[PDB]
Amino acid sequence: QTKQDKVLAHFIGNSTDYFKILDHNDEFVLVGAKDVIYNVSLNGLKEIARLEWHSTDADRELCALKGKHEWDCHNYLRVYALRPNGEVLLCGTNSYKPRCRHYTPRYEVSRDVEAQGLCPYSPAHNSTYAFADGHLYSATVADFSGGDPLIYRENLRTEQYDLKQLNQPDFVGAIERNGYVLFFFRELSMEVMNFGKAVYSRVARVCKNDRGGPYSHGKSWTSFLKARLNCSVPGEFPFYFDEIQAISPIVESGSKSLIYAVFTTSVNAIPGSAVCAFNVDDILAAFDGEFKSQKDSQSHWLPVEREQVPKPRPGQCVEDSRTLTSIAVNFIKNHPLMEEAVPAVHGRPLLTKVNLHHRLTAIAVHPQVKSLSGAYYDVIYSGTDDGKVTKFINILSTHPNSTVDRLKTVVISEMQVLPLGTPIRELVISTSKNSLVVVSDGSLVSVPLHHCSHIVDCLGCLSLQDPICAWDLQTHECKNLATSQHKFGTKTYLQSLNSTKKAAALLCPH
Amino acid sequence: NSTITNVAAFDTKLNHLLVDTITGRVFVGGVNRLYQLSPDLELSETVKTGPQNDSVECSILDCPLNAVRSPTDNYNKVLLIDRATSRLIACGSLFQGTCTVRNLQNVSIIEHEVPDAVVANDANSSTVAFIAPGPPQHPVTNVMYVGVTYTNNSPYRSEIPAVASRSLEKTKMFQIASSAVTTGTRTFINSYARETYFVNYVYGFSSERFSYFLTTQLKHSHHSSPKEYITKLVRICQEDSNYYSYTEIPVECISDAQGGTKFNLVQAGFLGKPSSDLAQSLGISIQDDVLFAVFSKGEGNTPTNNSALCIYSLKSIRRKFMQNIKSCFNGSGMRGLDFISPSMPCVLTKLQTIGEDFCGLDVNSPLGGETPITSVPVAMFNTKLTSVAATSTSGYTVVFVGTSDGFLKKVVIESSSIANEYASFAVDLGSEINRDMQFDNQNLYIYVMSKTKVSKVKVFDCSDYKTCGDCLGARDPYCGWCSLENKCSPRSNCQDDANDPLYWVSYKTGKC
Ligand SMILES: *[C@@H]1O[C@H](CO)[C@@H](O[C@@H]2O[C@H](CO)[C@@H](O[C@@H]3O[C@H](CO[C@H]4O[C@H](CO)[C@@H](O)[C@H](O)[C@@H]4O)[C@@H](O)[C@H](O[C@H]4O[C@H](CO)[C@@H](O)[C@H](O)[C@@H]4O)[C@@H]3O)[C@H](O)[C@H]2NC(C)=O)[C@H](O)[C@H]1NC(C)=O
Ligand SMILES: *[C@@H]1O[C@H](CO)[C@@H](O[C@@H]2O[C@H](CO)[C@@H](O[C@@H]3O[C@H](CO[C@H]4O[C@H](CO)[C@@H](O)[C@H](O)[C@@H]4O)[C@@H](O)[C@H](O[C@H]4O[C@H](CO)[C@@H](O)[C@H](O)[C@@H]4O)[C@@H]3O)[C@H](O)[C@H]2NC(C)=O)[C@H](O)[C@H]1NC(C)=O
Ligand SMILES: *[C@@H]1O[C@H](CO)[C@@H](O)[C@H](O)[C@H]1NC(C)=O
Ligand SMILES: *[C@@H]1O[C@H](CO)[C@@H](O)[C@H](O)[C@H]1NC(C)=O
Ligand SMILES: *[C@@H]1O[C@H](CO)[C@@H](O)[C@H](O)[C@H]1NC(C)=O
Ligand SMILES: *[C@@H]1O[C@H](CO)[C@@H](O)[C@H](O)[C@H]1NC(C)=O
Repeated sequence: QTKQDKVLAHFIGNSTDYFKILDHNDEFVLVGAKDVIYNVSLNGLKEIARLEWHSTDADRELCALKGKHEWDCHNYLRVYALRPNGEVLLCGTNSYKPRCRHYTPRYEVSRDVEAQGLCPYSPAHNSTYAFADGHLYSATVADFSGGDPLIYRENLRTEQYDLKQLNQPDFVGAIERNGYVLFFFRELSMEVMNFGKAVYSRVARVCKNDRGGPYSHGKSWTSFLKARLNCSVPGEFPFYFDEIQAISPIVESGSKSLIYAVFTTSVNAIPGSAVCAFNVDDILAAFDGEFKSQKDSQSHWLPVEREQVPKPRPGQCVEDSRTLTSIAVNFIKNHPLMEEAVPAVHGRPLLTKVNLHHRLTAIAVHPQVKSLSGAYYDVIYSGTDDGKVTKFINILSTHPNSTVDRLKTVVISEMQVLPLGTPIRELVISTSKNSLVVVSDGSLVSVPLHHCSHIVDCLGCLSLQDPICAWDLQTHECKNLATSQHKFGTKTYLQSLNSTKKAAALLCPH
Repeated sequence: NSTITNVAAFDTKLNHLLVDTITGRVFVGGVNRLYQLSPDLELSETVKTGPQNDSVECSILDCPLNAVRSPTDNYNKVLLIDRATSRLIACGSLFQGTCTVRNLQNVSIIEHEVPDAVVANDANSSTVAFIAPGPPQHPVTNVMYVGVTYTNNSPYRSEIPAVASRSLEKTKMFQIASSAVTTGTRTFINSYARETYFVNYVYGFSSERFSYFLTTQLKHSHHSSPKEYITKLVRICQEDSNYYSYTEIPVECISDAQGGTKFNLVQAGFLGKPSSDLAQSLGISIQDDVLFAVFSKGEGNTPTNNSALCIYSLKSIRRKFMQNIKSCFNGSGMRGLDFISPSMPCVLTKLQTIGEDFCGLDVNSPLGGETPITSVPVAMFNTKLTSVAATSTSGYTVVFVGTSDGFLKKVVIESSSIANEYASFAVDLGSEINRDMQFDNQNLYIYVMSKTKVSKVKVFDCSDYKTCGDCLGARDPYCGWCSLENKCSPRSNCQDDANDPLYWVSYKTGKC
């Protein structure tokens, strides 16, 4: 059915633990697991260091006492941050009793304290965080029962049990940007007056210089705003992928900053996955438009009347948010949702997989791979829930078959990396080692980022349609253009990306 | 009248009444006023608390544009005494529900003025406050448990909790006693139910390491069901500094008459001790507590003239709370209290020793019980009952009941099944008797407060029964008849020097 990929290294643990990439460089990666955290070299996926932290027997008997199982009552490490002083911030679920520690140098415990609101209770990939400018921004639950979602920083949280700010969310990522912190998640829909247990995906925002409102507002955000993400197929017959699954770090594709995301359809719907990309400027620009009106007993009204917006627009970052008015802070706490939806790049998904057997689950991008013609293409890697990795680019052929520009998906390879059933949780790219680290629940596998060296046939080199591999005609070797040097006026190298895959093969003589 | 001893008529409408348990001084809180009196209702001090310029749209510090402060009345909502530190607490309706701290010897003196919004700023929205042990420290410091109805007249009203513990420390006066990031000594009603689902707090009391609130409220938060009003009982462990133990069970006072009769609306409550005979019926010791409450059948939220008197022992209240808690922790049903946060299913738990003292955990924390504590009333009435008080100075428990028409009735409770009126007379005709109705320190006089007056009523008077058929005919449990002397009087007043044991005879044990 599917060709297996050439596995370079692997790092295996049990299936019982649950790996979460907590930090990644091109040289090293940190993996939080059941009772330890690993410092792993990307050179050979070899363990370099370890820090074990087990829940006390009394704390994990309390967990099983309150209705949990053995596999739930462990100390799943889920937050890491290197503090600016050389200190190490390390938090774990601690059998549904989350704790945070301060390791100082090897390491020795220097502080231990409760972590409610700073670190999830459950090892599920429900939460996220961002250690931005020496401050931990956390998005998780603060209660054992999981019904109090919040976004917490030092002395600032969202409104407890306020469903207009957060209605049963699942966080997928958090990005630092330009004095804001963006949170990506899927949420329950109460925005529309006729909501019926629908799930929509949001991007949220808080100012980093937020200090709370005046008087009683001093413990709550004065800048929390969210917008819906639009990953739909346009046309007369729209098709929406409303449940966001994974995001990527910000990717610098030329002059545009982009965030790539994986979306899927809801349960009991036509099963399907998609990949979309959103400009960082489009995300921020949505927070400058109208606000969406709150629910009333009439439920027949436009977005917020623009006469109710205060003179200093809510959401902007003021130097002292404690100087705002009760009118202004109460407004933004009752209108946290923007009216406009963040549009997608090219206005459509970059890849779609509808009514297939598998679903997409993770995303990673190798930006700005210069092709043979000198065009820059982002190479997109998306893993499936059955252990495959799809590689592809997008070509924007200008007027190839109609007057409106047509976007096309060029699939480079879709190979099996993990055993046939195992879900791919995350992806980490090392452009240096030309390696792609695939992360499952209990393993890390590395595969080649680009397969130019492996192929030896002319048909294969052109049918691959990788923007970085091209067939030489002086040398019979299919070569990697990152290390090679073409000169634009030589018929030596051969590459075909815009055509079909069979048409690329016809370029091969004999 | 000889049964009524002193009568004090006041110039304003009166709201609350308390008696100092050791000095017997009387404190009366009213509209725009605040009075202090001696145990004989002689006026000592009077304090003018209003009117002042105030708008409901404005706080003390800021007044939004196009809104103007206007002179408004100051309804007294809380009246309390702190015993550890001699100081009186009085809260008014103005300025978003502000409390003042006044000296106990002289109420005219203000010792501490707080700006914190603590109490309902409405004139008719309930507010219940009592002082009892609590956090931050282990139970050596007392706190103020407050329950406030959402007046729905200001944006500043969302800031005020519905049930909360509040500190009595001079440094942190009236702040929430213990508060952290995700939890504290506080319960709010959610943004979606806050303006529609109101809670009426009737009575508050502390008993055996738990704080209690007697409430009337809608049975359901969602609009899926027709509006039914029920009486609930709100509880919190006093060691609990997280309100993990916030729990509610409904309270049913059910009657046989007209097929099914439910007295759903409670009007007043009183916590007191039983008598030798009554304690045997309830299966409790004489030192145990009994809750006395008067319920009225209500057309919607309005009480009708069809009331009943119901008693509840706190052993059966604690065993009913335990019954609802045990059931949730066994995985059955839904957690309840959907008006705090959306109601999630009860979790199955390995808990093996949930008892009457259960003090709460992270799991199944805000629990709403559906199994009610049920009682059959010992008496029913053709008028709306508005107060209740119980004394067992005699060998029997006598319950004092106030009427919305101004009548005082006495009921003697011999069992959980048998009780009947033996006295009934008007104290202030045409004037509803206030809920705050308290006894003297010896339980010899009872203070009955109507709209504008307070009456010191003698609990019993056996001397006015001349002949003996009148003494035993009055069927007064306080009154017997000495054989030798021609006096009607209690047992202690006769002299057992007579050889016959029939020297003092009761109204049902013998014939005169
Ligand atoms: C996972 O495990 C790996 C391997 O154990 C860790 O990688 C090592 O991390 C340590 C700590 O950061 C590194 O030590 C630091 O090296 C810096 C550079 O060293 C090179 O360059 C200098 C000259 O510039 C040469 O002399 C040297 O031989 C190296 O060639 C130093 O600049 C650092 O010193 C500074 O910082 C310390 C700490 O604050 C100060 O006390 C010093 O005074 C000075 O200011 C420091 O010595 C080490 O080099 C890393 N090794 C490798 C192979 O990369 C990972 O850190 C670990 N994972 C995580 C998340 O920590
Ligand atoms: C996710 O992203 C997609 C694509 O970016 C959005 O799809 C767009 O949806 C909007 C509205 O839902 C569409 O705009 C609508 O066009 C209708 C007809 O357009 C034709 O007619 C105009 C006339 O000038 C032509 O110029 C045009 O080329 C088309 O031929 C209008 O009827 C719509 O109503 C509005 O305008 C009319 C006319 O002025 C008014 O009478 C109405 O009251 C109203 O103001 C509107 O203009 C747009 O075409 C869609 N694009 C695509 C590519 O499909 C999704 O809506 C978005 N999803 C979310 C949730 O944000
Ligand atoms: C405010 O109080 C003043 C007394 O100082 C009074 O004259 C005035 O009428 C009040 N304000 C309004 C709007 O009535
Ligand atoms: C009580 O306080 C008032 C106001 O301070 C004062 O006028 C009075 O003299 C004080 N003492 C008595 C006994 O009234
Ligand atoms: C408050 O209650 C009294 C007596 O029931 C009534 O006269 C008055 O109108 C009520 N006020 C409001 C604002 O409902
Ligand atoms: C109920 O009884 C009181 C007597 O105190 C009276 O004021 C009221 O009008 C009565 N209501 C009805 C409906 O009989």
